[PDB]
Amino acid sequence: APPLPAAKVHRVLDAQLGTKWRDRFSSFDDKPVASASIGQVHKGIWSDGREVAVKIQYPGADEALRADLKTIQRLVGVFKQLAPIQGVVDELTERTEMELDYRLEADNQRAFAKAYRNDPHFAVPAIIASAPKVVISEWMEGIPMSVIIREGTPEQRDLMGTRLTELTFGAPARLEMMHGDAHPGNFMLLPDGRMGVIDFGAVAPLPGGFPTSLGETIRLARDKNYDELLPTMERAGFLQKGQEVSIEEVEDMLRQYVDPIKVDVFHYNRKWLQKSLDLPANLAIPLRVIASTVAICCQLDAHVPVKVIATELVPGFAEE
Repeated sequence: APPLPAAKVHRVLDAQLGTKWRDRFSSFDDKPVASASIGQVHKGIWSDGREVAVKIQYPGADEALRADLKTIQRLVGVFKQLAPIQGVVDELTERTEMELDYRLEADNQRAFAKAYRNDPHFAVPAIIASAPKVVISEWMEGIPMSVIIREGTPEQRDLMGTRLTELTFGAPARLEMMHGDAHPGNFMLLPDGRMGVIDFGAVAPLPGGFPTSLGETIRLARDKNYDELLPTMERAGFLQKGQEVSIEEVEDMLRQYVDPIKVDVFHYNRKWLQKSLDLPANLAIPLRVIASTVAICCQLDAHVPVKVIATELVPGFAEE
């Protein structure tokens, strides 16, 4: 059965937070608001009156999944033999092992919470208590990004896209991290106009922030300055030296990043959307997160001033 019994919930809270956990609450609702992913979320009222979310993991989930990962690795071994993409295996081992210890995502969320405290554009729920199998955070509600994808005014969609773009370009500058690969479930629209970010399970660390070579590359690509574009690309890791590349192939490569900054306000959309081999990680991560944000923006059909935000936040993009 999907919902875990109250006794087991109390057992988890006892094992993780102690037998006196109830003293930290003004109230605690023993029936789960959500209950799917090897565990469930409860709503409660903390001692100071703040509404709180309490994520609690199923007791047997840990070892079960730990065995299952080894299992899937082999089975695909057999598959590798049978028909020569296992990156999927790496990828979901990586995403799954995050859930074995909530403290990881909790720490990422802490980082973003301090970095974006009292920010006029972003809202991050504060981590109140953290344990391997239990994590308590501030309850935060607003219009989910999925809802805004399906319905809602163009103004709202443009706002969400703008917020996500600002998050993508601005995160590595504020703290040496990126929010990572996201889906619209991670975001919501608060009444005051801020974007709420409530999932940090795929946060990517990025020491030093964006390499200036990115902004340089996109800028020079827009300016058609090939003679200075190519060396900056070879320096960025975009290209290898001694590589026969056609100029189109370059354009083909960079249009995904250059087209939105050709104009003052670019209209992200699905239709436009339709159209790493020894890379350095400090280049590979930005491209992937940016791709994520672009996909979401196209889902939002958002009109985003990417040129201004880049110019302000992306190193090396501003005119020299």
